[PDB]
Amino acid sequence: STLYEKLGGTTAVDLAVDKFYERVLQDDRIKHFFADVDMAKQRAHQKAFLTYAFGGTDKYDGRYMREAHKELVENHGLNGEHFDAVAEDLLATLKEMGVPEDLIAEVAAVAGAPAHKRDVLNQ
Ligand code: HEM
Repeated sequence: STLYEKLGGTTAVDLAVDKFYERVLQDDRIKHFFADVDMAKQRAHQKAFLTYAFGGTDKYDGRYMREAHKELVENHGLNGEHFDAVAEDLLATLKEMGVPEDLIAEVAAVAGAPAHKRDVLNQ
């Protein structure tokens, strides 16, 4: 079974992403990164992306992480502390949802992988 399946499939990822962005938009460390972002589109992209990242689909139909975040890094100071806040807010959300700690560990490994971090941060 994939991580996506184990989490609860579409409805779990849908709820997690909704809740995650509710948390992010109240998080003073990072909320301003989203000030000019269409959140309906963002929510849809993230549901699709995490579905992919959790093994629910073979491909992500949207931008690569590096291009997606380039303008934040170059113009808005996006750094490692912001990255950790995002990972932390994602894990807090799953925890709140009652996700078992072994699956939170699996998500931690995806969100913290260098192939993710280096591209997001354009490092
Ligand atoms: C790392 C945990 C991480 C993931 C995963 C992620 C996902 C993601 C997606 C799927 C998009 C949309 C891509 C598309 O257009 O197809 C996207 C875009 C934005 N992100 Fe992100 N993102 C991750 C990391 C971070 C971090 C650390 C921040 C800032 C605190 C951040 C923020 C944003 C913003 C803002 C956008 C929209 C950019 C824009 O078009 O204005 N992400 N992210």
